[PDB]
Amino acid sequence: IHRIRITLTSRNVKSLEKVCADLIRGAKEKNLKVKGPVRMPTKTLRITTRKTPCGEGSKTWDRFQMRIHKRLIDLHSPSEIVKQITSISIEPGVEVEVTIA
Amino acid sequence: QSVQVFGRKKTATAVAHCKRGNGLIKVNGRPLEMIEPRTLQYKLLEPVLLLGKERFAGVDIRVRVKGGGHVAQIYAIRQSISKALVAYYQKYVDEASKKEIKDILIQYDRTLLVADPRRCESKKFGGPGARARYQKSY
Amino acid sequence: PGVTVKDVNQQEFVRALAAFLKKSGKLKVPEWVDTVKLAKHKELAPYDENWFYTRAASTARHLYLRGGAGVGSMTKIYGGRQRNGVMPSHFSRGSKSVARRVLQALEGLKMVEKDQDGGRKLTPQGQRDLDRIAGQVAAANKKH
Amino acid sequence: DKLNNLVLFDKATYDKLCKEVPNYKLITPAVVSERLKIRGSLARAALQELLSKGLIKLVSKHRAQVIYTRNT
Amino acid sequence: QPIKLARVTKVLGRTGSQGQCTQVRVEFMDDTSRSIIRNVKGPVREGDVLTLLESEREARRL
Amino acid sequence: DIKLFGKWSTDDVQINDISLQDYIAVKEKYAKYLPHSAGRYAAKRFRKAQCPIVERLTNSMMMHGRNNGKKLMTVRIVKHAFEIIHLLTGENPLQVLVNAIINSGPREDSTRIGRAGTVRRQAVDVSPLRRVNQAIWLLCTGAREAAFRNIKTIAECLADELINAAKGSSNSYAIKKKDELERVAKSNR
Amino acid sequence: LVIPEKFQHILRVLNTNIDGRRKIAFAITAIKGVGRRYAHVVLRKADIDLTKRAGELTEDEVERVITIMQNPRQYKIPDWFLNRQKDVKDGKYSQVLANGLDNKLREDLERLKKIRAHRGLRHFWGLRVRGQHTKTTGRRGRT
RNA sequence: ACGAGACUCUGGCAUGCUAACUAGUUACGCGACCGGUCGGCGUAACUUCUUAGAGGGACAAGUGGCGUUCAGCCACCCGAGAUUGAGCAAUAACAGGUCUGUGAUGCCCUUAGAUGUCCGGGGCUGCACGCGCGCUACACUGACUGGCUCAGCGUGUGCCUACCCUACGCCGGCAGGCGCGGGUAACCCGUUGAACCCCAUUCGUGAUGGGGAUCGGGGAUUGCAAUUAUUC
Repeated sequence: IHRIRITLTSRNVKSLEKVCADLIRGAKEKNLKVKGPVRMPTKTLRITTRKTPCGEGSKTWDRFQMRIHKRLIDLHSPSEIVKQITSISIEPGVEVEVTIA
Repeated sequence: QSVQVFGRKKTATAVAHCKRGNGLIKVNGRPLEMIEPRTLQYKLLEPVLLLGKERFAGVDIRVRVKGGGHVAQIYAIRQSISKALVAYYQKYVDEASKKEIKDILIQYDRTLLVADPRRCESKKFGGPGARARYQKSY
Repeated sequence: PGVTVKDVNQQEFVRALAAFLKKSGKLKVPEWVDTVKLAKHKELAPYDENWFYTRAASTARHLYLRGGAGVGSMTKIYGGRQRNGVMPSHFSRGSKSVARRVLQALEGLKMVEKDQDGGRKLTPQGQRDLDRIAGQVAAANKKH
Repeated sequence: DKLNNLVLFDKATYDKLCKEVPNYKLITPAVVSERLKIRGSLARAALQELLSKGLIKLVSKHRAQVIYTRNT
Repeated sequence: QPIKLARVTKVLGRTGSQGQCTQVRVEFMDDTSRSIIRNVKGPVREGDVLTLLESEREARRL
Repeated sequence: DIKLFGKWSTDDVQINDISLQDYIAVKEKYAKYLPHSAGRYAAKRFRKAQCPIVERLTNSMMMHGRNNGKKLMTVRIVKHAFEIIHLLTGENPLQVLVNAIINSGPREDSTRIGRAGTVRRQAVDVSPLRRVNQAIWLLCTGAREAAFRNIKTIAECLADELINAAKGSSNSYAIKKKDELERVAKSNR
Repeated sequence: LVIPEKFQHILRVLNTNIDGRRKIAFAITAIKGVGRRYAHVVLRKADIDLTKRAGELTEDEVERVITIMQNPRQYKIPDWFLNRQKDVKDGKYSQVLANGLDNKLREDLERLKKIRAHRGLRHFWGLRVRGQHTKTTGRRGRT
C-alpha cells in the first residue's frame, strides 16, 4: 500500500498550520489525492510547582501548562514524492513521524 | 431526517432524531416512561402534555444521549425533544399554533429551548475548593 | 411490532430472567459458596440465600448489552464504597472469584459462548431465551 | 444505653393491634408504633404479613415511607 | 392592636450598624394621603404591601 | 393542566393577604409539575420570589452537610408528606401550605439600630421575602429536630409541624418561634 | 418449627447469664466468636426461615447452633473463619469458650521480655499495637 | 506616561465555513413481531452528534425610572451570553524564610583527624496534657442484602529505568504464575459499562447492624533487609 501518513506534532498552532498549508499545497502542486489535516486532541500537560524554594509564606504555586498540537496528513502517494515536497525548510519545533503501511 | 440542533445541559447532550413514524418517543433503547433515576419521568412528560399529547400524529422521535450525570442528561433530553418539535413544526406546518405553543411553554419555563450556559468552574489552589479557603491559624 | 428487549422495567426484567433460571434448574453451585469473604466493600453476609442466581441473571443481562466483554468488568460493577472507618471511603473492587464462578456456571450452557478475541458473547439460543423472558414481563401488564 | 423492648409473642400483636389499626385512618409503621405502643420493626413485619393477607390498599413503598390506606 | 396596610413608595436609604435595615417611605392604602418612615428589615421591593401592627412608628431619623 | 406532581390541584389556592401573591406564589406560571428545576433564581435579586415555593421547600428541608447534593431525595421526600397531607387533613396540601406561610410569616423583629450606641435593640418590620425565609427556616429546624434521633420518620414530623403551624396553633415550634419574635419585638420597642 | 412461645433470656455457655432480647441472626452474637457474618452465614445455610424473632427461638434451633459452633466442619468451614486458627503454645485449632483457658493464651508479656522482644514489652505497658506514633498529640487517658 | 484597563486562553450560540479511515446517528435481509428494535451491529457513509481551525457574535447596543441630567446606577424585552475564572500586576522596600535547593558564595572548626562519601547492619520510627490545617461519626433526609446503571482533566513498556497501563484459559475469596498480545498512543484497555444517588434485606433508639476505634493467627506481589501484623 502507498498511503503515507505524516504524524506531525508541534507546540505552536500557527507554525503547525503553516507547515500543514505548505505541505498540502506541495501535494496540491502535484497530482496527489489527499485527505484534509486530521487534528488529534492536543495534549495539555500540567505541572503545578511550589514557588518558594524553601517552604515559607502563603501556599503559592505556578501552573506550567504544555500544549502539544498534533495533525496527521495521510496522502495516497509513494513516500518519495512526499520527501521531495519535504525539503522546504520545515519550521523548527515541528517534528514529523513517518508511517508507511 | 436530521433536523437536530443540539439541546444541552451541563456537559451532557442529547440528539433528537425525528421522522414520520408511530408517535412513540424512544431514549436509547428505552421508553421515556422508564429512566434510571425513576424520578424525573414527569420532567420528561412535561413538554408533551403541556403543549398537548394530541400533537404527535405519527412522528417517531429517537433521542440518543451522551454525557455525565443522569439529571444532567434530563433538561437536555426534553430540550432535544422540544427542539425536534420546533424543527418539525417550522419545516412545513404553520406558525400561529407554533407561536401559541411556544408562548405557552415559554411562560411555563425557559429551559425547554435555550440552553443553560452554566458550567463547573476550576478550583483555585491554596484552598479546599474554588472559593473556599483553609482555616486561619491563630 | 412484537416485544423489544428493553421496553419493560429492567428490575423486574432481571427478576424474570432469574425466575427463568430457577425454573430451569440447570445451573451448578460449587462447595465454596458460603465459606468465602465474597466481597470487599460489603460489610455483611448475604441474607437472601439466592445471590448466585441473581448474579447469573445480572451477568447474562449485561452480556446481552455488552459485546466482547468478559471477566473482570462485572466485578467493577459489583464493587463499591469501601469504608475503612477513620480513613475516607474509596471505591473498591467487588469479588472477582464470585463473578468468575458464576460465569463458569453459566459457561457452556448455550447462554454464554467464548469469542475469539477475548471476553465472551451470547449464543442465539441465549438471546432467544432472554427475549422470551422480556416478552413474558411485557405481556404480564405492558402488552395488555 | 439500655436496649429493652417487647420481643414476646402475646396478646399485643393480634389483639388491640389488628383491632385498632384497621379502625384508624392513617396507618404507618411509625404511626402504628406510636399510637399502639408497639415496636416499629414488628409493626413493619406485621404490616407486611397482613398485606400478604390482603387487607389494605398500598399507594407506594419505601424504606421509611410505605403508604397504606384502608381498603376493606 | 389594630392592623392597617402600608406599601412602599420611596426607598430612602439603608440604615443599621452593619446595613441591617432599610429606611423606607410607606403610604397607607386605606388613606392614600400619609407618608411615614420605617426601618423595614429584609429585601424590600418598591411597591410591596405588608400587614403591620404599627401605624405611627418612627426610628432614628437623619 | 398544571397540577402538582400530577395529583395535587393548583387551581384552588387563596393567599388572602390582599397583595402578597407576588412574594408567595404556587399558582404562578413558574409553578411546574415538579419542584425540581435546578438552581437558577439565587443568582439575581427579587428573582428568588419567582421561584415556585415547592422548590424553596424541597431545598429548605435540604441542608446540614449530610443532605447537600441529594436533591432527588428531597423531591421524593416532598412527594412523601404531600400525599400524606392529602389524607391527614383531607384537603389540598397547597391550602395548608399557604395558611402556614401566611401565619408563621413574621412581621415584627428586633435588631440593633444606631450609629453610636450598642445598649439595646429597636423594632423593625421584616419584609415578606425575609419573613418567608425565616419562617421556612424555623419549620425546617423543627422538622429536623422533631425526627432527630427519634423513632418518628420524615414526612410525619414535618407533617405534624406543618399542620399545627398552618391552623395558627401555638403548639407548633415554628409558631412558638413566631410568638417569641413578636414578644421580643414588644420588649425592645 | 414455628411456635409463638419460646422466648427465654439465657443461653447456656458455662451456666452464666447473657442477654436474650436481640432478634435472630443477632441473638447469637452473645458468643465471643459467633456473630457478625459468622452467625449470619450459619443461619443463612441452616435451611430455616430467617424472619423468625426472639420469641420463636426454639430449643432445636439452639441445639443445632451449639453443635455447629462446636466444630466448624458441619458445612466444611475452615478454622481461620473462627477467631482462633492453630493456637499458640499448643497444637490445637479451635477457639475455647468460657474464661480462664482462651484468655490464658492471650497473656503474652513475659516470655517475649525474656528474649527482650519489642512486642512483649509493648503489650507489657499497654501501648499501641497498630503502631500509632506518639509525639505529643493525643486526647485519651488522663485529660 | 507606568499600573488599572486594555491583552491572552478561554466557560458559554457556530444550526454558516475549510473536515477525519485514532469521531460519529438513519436507504435491503445477519439470532426475533401483523411495519417497530441491538456498543458482536445490515449492504451502504455526512459533518447535525465528540476533537481542533478561520471568521462572526455582546456594545450598557435597545426601552423605562433616577442622576450636578453628565459620568454613571437600578428595572425590562430580545439574545447562548447584559459581572465566566485565572496567569501576567507599578514606583520603591524589607535587616520576613531559604547558606539543610543549588558545580552561585565571606577570616573560625575543616590543614586529609574528610558529620553521608566504595561497603552501609539503629536515628525527626520516643509518653502525662493546652482550642496547630484536617479525618470518619454521633444517626431513620440514614450505614445498611442488591436491583438498575451516567462521568471529566488526565497518567501510561524506559539514558547505570526490573518497575507502565493492562483485553482471556486454568487456578486461587485476599495479592498473583504462563501464554496468545493491545498501547506510543482518540488506534490498547475506554463506551474511564465504573464510582455519589435511583432506596425490594434483618434495621426502631441501641453498645447489635450509626461509632473496625482499641485482640492472635494465615495466603503472600512489586521489596536481599516490613523488627512499631509499617503498606495487598
